[PDB]
Amino acid sequence: SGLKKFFPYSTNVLKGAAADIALPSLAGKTVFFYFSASWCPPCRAFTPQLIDFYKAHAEKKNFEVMLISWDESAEDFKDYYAKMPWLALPFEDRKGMEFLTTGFDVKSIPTLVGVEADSGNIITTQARTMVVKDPEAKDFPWPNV
Repeated sequence: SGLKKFFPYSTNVLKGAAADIALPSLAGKTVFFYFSASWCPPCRAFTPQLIDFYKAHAEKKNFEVMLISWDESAEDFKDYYAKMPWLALPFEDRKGMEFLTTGFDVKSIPTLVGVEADSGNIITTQARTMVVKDPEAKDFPWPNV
């Protein structure tokens, strides 16, 4: 399978400032979709915790993080994504955001969902607590069950 079926309306995703990447580039990794917005307090407090985790272990643990934004505007998205070091579904792809939001039944943010890029399978919807609870990534990527 793969990551393709998560993105019905996007081909490339952002990798910072203004570039865009292909899904095959995530081959062999775990990919976290990170549902977040700058208007949400706990999101503003968790983002820095997840950046800390990503710096400590993204390379060793072989994973990538993709921002799936619930921000209210193109400008909010930019300012918030600006601070993050990983990927993002492009803000224009609002319907894409809705497809994963309903797909994983995310009802509140922040939420971080772990998926295997090569099979496309889901690891867990509860990585938000795990980044905090297992900062040393001893049980990463925390198969849900």
